[PDB]
Amino acid sequence: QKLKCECQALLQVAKNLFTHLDDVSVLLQEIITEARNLSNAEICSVFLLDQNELVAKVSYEIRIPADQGIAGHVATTGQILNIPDAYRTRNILCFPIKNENQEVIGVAELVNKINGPWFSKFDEDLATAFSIYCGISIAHSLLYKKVNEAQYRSHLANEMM
Amino acid sequence: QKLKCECQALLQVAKNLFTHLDDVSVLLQEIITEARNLSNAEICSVFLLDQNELVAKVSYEIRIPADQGIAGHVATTGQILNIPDAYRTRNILCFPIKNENQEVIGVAELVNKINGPWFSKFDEDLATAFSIYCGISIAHSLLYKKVNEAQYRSHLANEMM
Amino acid sequence: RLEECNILFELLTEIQDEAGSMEKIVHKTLQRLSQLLAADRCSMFICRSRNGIPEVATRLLNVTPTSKFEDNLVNPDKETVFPLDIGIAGWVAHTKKFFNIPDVKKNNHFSDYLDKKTGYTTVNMMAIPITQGKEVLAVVMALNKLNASEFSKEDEEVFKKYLNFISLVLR
Amino acid sequence: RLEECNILFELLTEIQDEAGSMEKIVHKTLQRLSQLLAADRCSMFICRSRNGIPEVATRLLNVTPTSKFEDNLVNPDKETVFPLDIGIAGWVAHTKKFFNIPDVKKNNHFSDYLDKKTGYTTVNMMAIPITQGKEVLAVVMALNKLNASEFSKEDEEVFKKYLNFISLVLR
Repeated sequence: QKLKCECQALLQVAKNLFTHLDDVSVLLQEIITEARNLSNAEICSVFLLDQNELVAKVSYEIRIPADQGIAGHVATTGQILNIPDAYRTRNILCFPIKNENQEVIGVAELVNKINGPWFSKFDEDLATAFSIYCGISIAHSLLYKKVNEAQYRSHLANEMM
Repeated sequence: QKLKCECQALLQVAKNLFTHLDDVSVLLQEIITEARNLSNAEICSVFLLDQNELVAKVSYEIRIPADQGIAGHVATTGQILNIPDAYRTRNILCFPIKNENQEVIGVAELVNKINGPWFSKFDEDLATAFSIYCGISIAHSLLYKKVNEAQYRSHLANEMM
Repeated sequence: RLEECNILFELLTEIQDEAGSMEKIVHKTLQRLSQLLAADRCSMFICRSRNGIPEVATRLLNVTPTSKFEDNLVNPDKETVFPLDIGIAGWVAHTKKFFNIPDVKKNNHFSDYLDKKTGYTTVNMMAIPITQGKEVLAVVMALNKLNASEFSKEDEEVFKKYLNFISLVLR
Repeated sequence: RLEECNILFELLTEIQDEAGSMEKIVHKTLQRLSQLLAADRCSMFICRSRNGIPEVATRLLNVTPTSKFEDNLVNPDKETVFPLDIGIAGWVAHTKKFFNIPDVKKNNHFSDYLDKKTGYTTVNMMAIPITQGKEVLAVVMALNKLNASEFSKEDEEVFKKYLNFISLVLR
């Protein structure tokens, strides 16, 4: 019933994010926009694990080691993890960014649901499905930018010959 | 009822072809498979225009100038164009490959429908929507390949310095 | 009443996209007919014009409270086709008065050849006019009540309740 | 008959992924109930166990031949909850015999507090048991006939026709 619409939300995030590979920054614009529009969370922050430390632009950087913290505990685990009572923060959906795998490429956390003051178990797995398209968009757009910068700087080194 | 599936088949071709950017050949495998599965055509061939001439692997190449031919006339136009009576070929859905635009990047042609011996007007626009995902996959995976080969051969020129 | 409202809503939640919309919407509306009327099944004929005369060629056929549009998609060369003088399909096409038809066997003009084309056994029917442009383009009927021989009056109210919407869709 | 077949089929098409399936499936089945029964509306209570005693707490409420599942999502703290001794909900939970209930006003044991929680006006009802494990998990009812005061027998056949399916879904 309403059931189709949140699948077509995945349609929207797909047809969007797969067309935004040209730049990860604009990709962040579209992602933050679509997420603040659909997740109903008043705010959010997206960690990205690196060996033993998470990385997040929320463009001032924010950092937190995989051993330390609760979201860091999610970095240790990759568990989707609702926090219906946060302690106007009042709840947090702390789930891994993921991508190709359940392996922790990062740790997203939504804050302050619209419709139902608490995050539901419904406010979990759907965010993970959204994080399928987002995770592919991240891993592959970064896959794009790394090849860009590196292989471009290579011909920058080509200079003398 | 039955009326809600074919779009999610576009979800299938999306989740497929957008994940197969790493190589064009595999992209052709998934495309030929998904197309011979969904189009109900017994066979097909996909032209790709270059200024004034179409290009097709159907891996022996096949070529036809944009001015010459009926499919070439489609290259001249980009009109979707059913041929219910082909003259076990008996019909041809000749529609442009397209991509970002109605501009003729190429000219696909499906052959021999299952369910209803003729191609329908239904056997037109759906092929175009399928050609949205396929056209983006082509333009952008080839966009990926050109960057690969060119920027790689650049560091191959970097070798002396 | 909310029924038809969120019924048509949820009915539109039934569908993605194909070719392939409004006629199938009228189809699902026929489902809602054979449901809220508790009919065994239903059917619709296009009344599409030709030679200046609209013709009530059969379209949807053996529609149940279910039945896919492909199940009902008869070939236009093979479709049964009613001129204005044949059947109450072409008679509603010829008169456009709302018609309770408690027994087609008595409230005649009806063409029972529909029983041949569908394999269904007709007993009674009802109808309202449906027009596009100057042309008429549809005729609709419920088929075999499940629990009783006939409708009570508020079922006739449901009958208007969705044939009016059927009028609304093919326009 | 085919009705129940491709109705429950098209009903399973109507469902799409979210959380989030079988409960809305029972919802759509309540829709089909209030349709082929020609009811104004319908409702269902979970009979979920606690303290060793299943409790017929309300779930779907003011279900029409539609009424969105989102509309029916009552808070468990706020949901009406029937113990085995209260209502025919808990009485079918207590007896599990199939029950035509031509008039709840006469065929009593019924709790008319449901009229309070729903705002619906009860007149008559029917029921069949629904269970998972040793536990009971559901109770289902049709509400206000549209065309007439009461069902004839084949509508009771429809009542089994989809309450058997509701029995099938919540398991």
